[PDB]
Amino acid sequence: TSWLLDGHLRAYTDDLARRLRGEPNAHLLHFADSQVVTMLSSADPDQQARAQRLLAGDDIPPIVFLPINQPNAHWSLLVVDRRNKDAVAAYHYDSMAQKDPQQRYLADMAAYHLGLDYQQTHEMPIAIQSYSAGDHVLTGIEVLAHRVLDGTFDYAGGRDLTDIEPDRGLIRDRLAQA
Repeated sequence: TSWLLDGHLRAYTDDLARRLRGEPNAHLLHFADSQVVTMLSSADPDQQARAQRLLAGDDIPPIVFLPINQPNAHWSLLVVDRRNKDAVAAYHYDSMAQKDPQQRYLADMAAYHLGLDYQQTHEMPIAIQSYSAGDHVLTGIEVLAHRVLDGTFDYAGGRDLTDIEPDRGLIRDRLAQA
């Protein structure tokens, strides 16, 4: 009924990170702040440099969830897995029924500013939204995070999100715990 702001995504991923604390493999995960993602493209050099450090520094974990904001328009999810530095993998999930060139452009610029070859990013299936782009992003992060923890993320098909079922309800419930 309403759309999610950067702050809602941040509050959800903050809470998620707390829920996952101490689990097998949780230290491999980094939930990026969406405003920091936006800043990779900033014209202010020091804004972009900061963003590069926070998301691609020498100590940022190698599996990074990057919410891609099309401001007041749409959300999607870019996942970057750089555990293997000679074979970085990147996955883009867009739930929008009829894709718009802007969204993948924003993901590609993010990949580009992270030092990646944007042409290598896989356009991945995710449940198609039937105002809920945000829900689909949060749900995809949560599902994929649990697959990293339980070690099924690396199986063939382990990054497929075709079958997710986002719900405003449990997101609201998790957001109400703050």
